[PDB]
Amino acid sequence: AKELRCQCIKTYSKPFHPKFIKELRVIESGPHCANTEIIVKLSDGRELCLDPKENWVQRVVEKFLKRAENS
Amino acid sequence: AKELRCQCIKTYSKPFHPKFIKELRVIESGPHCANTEIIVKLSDGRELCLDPKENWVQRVVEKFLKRAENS
Repeated sequence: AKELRCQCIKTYSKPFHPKFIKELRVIESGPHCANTEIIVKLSDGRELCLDPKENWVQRVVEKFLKRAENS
Repeated sequence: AKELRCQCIKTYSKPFHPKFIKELRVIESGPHCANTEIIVKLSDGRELCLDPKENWVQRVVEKFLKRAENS
């Protein structure tokens, strides 16, 4: 109608550990989103949506990279 | 038979600019891969596979994050 359709509207509100993260996803602002949404895939086979607006998200995510890079 | 099946075998060998990157993907070692494979999605609607083994990959990718975060 007049608004966009971001791939993820509601984000997560519970800090956790990359211990349950096997795949990370990131989608920059698009024709459906005027911002940034960091999507992720939990090993349990689930896909959640985090918000960079939270400091703990920048940490648990940075850790995933440090682990995926050290591997 | 005895080897694993990584999601991406052949990587890219041509440094480019995030200017053509709309979505980033990262999969840590799994039951199919004993390493790390940084997958990505070009705006043209294509999915390639980069290798962290290249320094330029760590740069064009770091830029994508700086842009997706600044947005």
